[PDB]
Amino acid sequence: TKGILGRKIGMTQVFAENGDLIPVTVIEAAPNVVLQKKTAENDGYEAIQLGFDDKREKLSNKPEKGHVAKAETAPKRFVKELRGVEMDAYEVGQEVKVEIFSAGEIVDVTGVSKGKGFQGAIKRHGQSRGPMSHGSRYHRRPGSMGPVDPNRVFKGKLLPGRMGGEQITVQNLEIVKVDAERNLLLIKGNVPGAKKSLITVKSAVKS
Amino acid sequence: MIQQETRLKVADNSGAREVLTIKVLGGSGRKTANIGDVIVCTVKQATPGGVVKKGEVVKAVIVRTKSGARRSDGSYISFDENACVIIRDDKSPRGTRIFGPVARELRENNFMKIVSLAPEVI
Amino acid sequence: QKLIEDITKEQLRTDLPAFRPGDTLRVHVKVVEGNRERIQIFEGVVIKRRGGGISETFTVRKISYGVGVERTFPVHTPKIAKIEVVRYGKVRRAKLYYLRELRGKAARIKEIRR
Amino acid sequence: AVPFRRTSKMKKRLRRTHFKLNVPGMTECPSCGEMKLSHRVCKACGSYNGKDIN
Amino acid sequence: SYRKLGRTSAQRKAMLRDLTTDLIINERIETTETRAKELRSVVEKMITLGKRGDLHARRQAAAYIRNEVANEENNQDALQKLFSDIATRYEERQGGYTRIMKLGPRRGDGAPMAIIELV
RNA sequence: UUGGCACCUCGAUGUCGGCUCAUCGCAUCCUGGGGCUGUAGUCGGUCCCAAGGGUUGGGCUGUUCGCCCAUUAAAGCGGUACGCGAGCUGGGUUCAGAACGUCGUGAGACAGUUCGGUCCCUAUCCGUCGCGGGCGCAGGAAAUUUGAGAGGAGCUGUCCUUAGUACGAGAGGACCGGGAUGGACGCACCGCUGGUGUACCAGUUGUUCUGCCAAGGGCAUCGCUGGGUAGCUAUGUGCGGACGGGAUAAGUGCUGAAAGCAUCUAAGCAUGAAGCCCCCCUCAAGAUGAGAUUUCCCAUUCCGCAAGGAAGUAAGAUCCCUGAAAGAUGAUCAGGUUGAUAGGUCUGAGGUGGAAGUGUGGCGACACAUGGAGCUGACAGAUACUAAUCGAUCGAGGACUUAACC
Ligand SMILES: [Mg+2]
Ligand SMILES: [Mg+2]
Ligand SMILES: [Mg+2]
Ligand SMILES: [Mg+2]
Ligand SMILES: [Mg+2]
Ligand SMILES: [Mg+2]
Ligand SMILES: [Mg+2]
Ligand SMILES: [Mg+2]
Ligand SMILES: [Mg+2]
Ligand SMILES: [Mg+2]
Ligand SMILES: [Mg+2]
Ligand SMILES: [Mg+2]
Ligand SMILES: [Mg+2]
Ligand SMILES: [Mg+2]
Ligand SMILES: [Mg+2]
Ligand SMILES: [Mg+2]
Ligand SMILES: [Mg+2]
Ligand SMILES: [Mg+2]
Ligand SMILES: [Mg+2]
Ligand SMILES: [Mg+2]
Ligand SMILES: [Zn+2]
Repeated sequence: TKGILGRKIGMTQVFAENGDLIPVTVIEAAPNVVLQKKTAENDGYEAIQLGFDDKREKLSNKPEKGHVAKAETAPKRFVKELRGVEMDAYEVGQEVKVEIFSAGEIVDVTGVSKGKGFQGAIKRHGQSRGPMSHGSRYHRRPGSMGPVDPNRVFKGKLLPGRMGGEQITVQNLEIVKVDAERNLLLIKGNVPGAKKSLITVKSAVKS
Repeated sequence: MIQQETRLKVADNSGAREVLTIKVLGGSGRKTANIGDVIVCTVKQATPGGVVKKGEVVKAVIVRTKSGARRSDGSYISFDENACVIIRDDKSPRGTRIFGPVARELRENNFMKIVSLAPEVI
Repeated sequence: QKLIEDITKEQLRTDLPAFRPGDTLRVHVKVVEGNRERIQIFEGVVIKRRGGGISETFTVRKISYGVGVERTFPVHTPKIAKIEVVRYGKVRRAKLYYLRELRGKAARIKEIRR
Repeated sequence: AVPFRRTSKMKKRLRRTHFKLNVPGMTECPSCGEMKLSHRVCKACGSYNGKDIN
Repeated sequence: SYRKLGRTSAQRKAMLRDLTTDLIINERIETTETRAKELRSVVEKMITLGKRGDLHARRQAAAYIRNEVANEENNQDALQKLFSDIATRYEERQGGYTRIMKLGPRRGDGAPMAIIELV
């Protein structure tokens, strides 16, 4: 497979030459750099680390600087791992650039959703409300709690709590256009995550 | 956004004037039906003549809706009244005339006869 | 923002005469029945011109056989041949929503050229 | 609802391990020599960030 | 966004207008922390209006500032003081006309107080 | 289910229907795989395996029941105090009022009918959903990870071809295999259509203030009406349940004796389902069995016979301060003067819709020009003008025993 890391920018439209409006997300990136090649004996598996979006030095400590020194580059900000991939197209210090995705491709997108804080049941799980009339005194509440016999509550009753803010994967999106100048990617549809956040793009696995 | 209990006014010389929606054909839930669909409906007001009598159960297609369809090229279209045309159990209409324009998502479907009988298609 | 700005503006269209809401104009749309490309002529009153950038749309409204019809487009679509302009009109709002009612009923509700 | 059983001393004392205060953030106004608190005006010296503030 | 200060919209606006005129008059007032933190972003806009200095901006400011007497022996009104004196003083400084200094907490309710003043 | 007994509860275990939320069994309603048929085909009938998922909107009655209308692939049967009232409702049910029918001489009565009729509780403990602090894991730290194990998801229609072919006098009309396109359900998101948008823009009534005109402020639900940025949103948009592998159930078998034959089996070898275990998505080393990899810091000073203890520090982190992609509070994330973290200023985006002043025309209300003007909360960029000052605290010196190599 193959994948890169990037940043979310925003959404807009483009016109296919057929003359069809298409919602488009704009994910930019910079040349990612391999940092470490996890072999099959030192580590019980096979993968590569990817760095991205270097930071100014005053924010980097000595351990991280030493870690990066093997690749001879500036200390990056995000460092992720990419597992299923051939391990001879890559050597530490190599650059990975956006041009590895032709148009009309099919890829997978992985991010982290945007938070919503403490949330009730009606919104967190999409339940129903009681009638708001006819003498009722019940609406926006999590319903009953179970039968009497167990003398307890089964593990699995859904209740209010902190909502959103976790990893999410969307599948089978199509690359629309690629710009090697601004280092951009244009994707049909829309991906999770708030603006100015990390975004992972990998080749489709369901294939 | 026609749904159960919505009232519509027919757009043909069948004899009925307005009609009431009973059920939306399709899957099991089918909360609603937009333009270019078929419903089952009962007549509420009819002209003294006409081939249809007041208080029956008939099938009809949807030709115009206030909320309107959305085409693939980003364009939209809308009307300002909900209309329908009675169906003779198959895409053939029952009346002979058609009043007011009809949408264009009918030709994409198999309603050739209607879209031919229309004064103008949009 | 500037990135979105230019990478979109590449596709912009630079032949449309300026026009404010509240003025009739003809539109030449390319409808295709799979074989040829008729050119439907649809003219009416500009009810609303909304949004900016490549997303800017507008709305035209007209009456035909008693019933009124609305129709919107994105201003930069290639589905449009050209846009004439029939008559300017003087108005005060920027959203002529009130026209949705005062159409028939002998209500001569029109505009006046500037 | 109602307390079904009284609470022992053990539980009462265990619950209160997190009910305490925090020593404030103190510093030294290097104009008078007393203990102001950070990012605030030394009400003793009446001075802050070198100069004075009437 | 912007704070609400636990008051109805109208009450909030009124309190803000009053604090503004009072600061223009005294040039150093003293109040709670968040209140001043909110107030500065209005005082600066008023000072900008004054720096522009024409009939239009003057009427705009008058539609916001109260009618108090700044220096009574001269019978100068707060608005005139603002325009003439302040505009003449902060003639060239590009924004950032105020400053905030934090005191300890109050006694009756432990609220943290602070001092706001013109630069 | 209708019953029988009277073992617990009368110093209180509150009924029937409906709402919200579900979960389990399988004697299966649909979808999956089969045997037989009085199965030509398309429909079927009956029996075997199978509980993964799915299983509706109204009319009439307080109603469960029941009948009816219209759809669907299907409109399953049961348990969980005839599930669930410290979660809701109170329609019927059984208090006090009144009336009718019948019985009683009478007060009254009826499991006859009808109208009206007070529903209390701030969550101590276990339990369920979320979020923190301490310590551990034989030195002290920063990152990236494997995955024992746990959860999620699992539905299905119509149409076109193969083909009017097989089959059938005819009527009618396929399996298998391809390809489009829906229903319901779920996840994410605000570019589009719309909603909201109480410190945005405009119009307008009454009254009262800024001495007066002109221009403005206050109050009247935000005074009312027309629009609307950012955020948050669905009815809006995008995508998903695909393709498969291994072992099986019912079934179908191959070879083959016991028993010269026969035989699916005893020894041997296969095939075989929406089930089972993987493939997909998420959590996950407090997995005390406390894992792995990469990088940084070093092995000070005092005491202490000794054992060990104490103090300054390294790498690093926190207190405090500016905040929001975060948020009930902690927490997380971006920054702290070699800096754009926030505010202001300048320039824009969008929103509203032609400011004031002056001039011209009109007797006047008003119109026109100066001029897409004026104004502008949250959005973009640049800009150190103001504020993140000075400081303080925490934080290693690496136990023994074996075997390798030395
Ligand atoms: Mg409901
Ligand atoms: Mg138990
Ligand atoms: Mg103590
Ligand atoms: Mg008010
Ligand atoms: Mg008791
Ligand atoms: Mg069974
Ligand atoms: Mg019950
Ligand atoms: Mg029982
Ligand atoms: Mg209960
Ligand atoms: Mg009585
Ligand atoms: Mg009588
Ligand atoms: Mg008698
Ligand atoms: Mg009653
Ligand atoms: Mg409660
Ligand atoms: Mg408690
Ligand atoms: Mg937007
Ligand atoms: Mg006046
Ligand atoms: Mg008053
Ligand atoms: Mg409004
Ligand atoms: Mg921001
Ligand atoms: Zn001091």
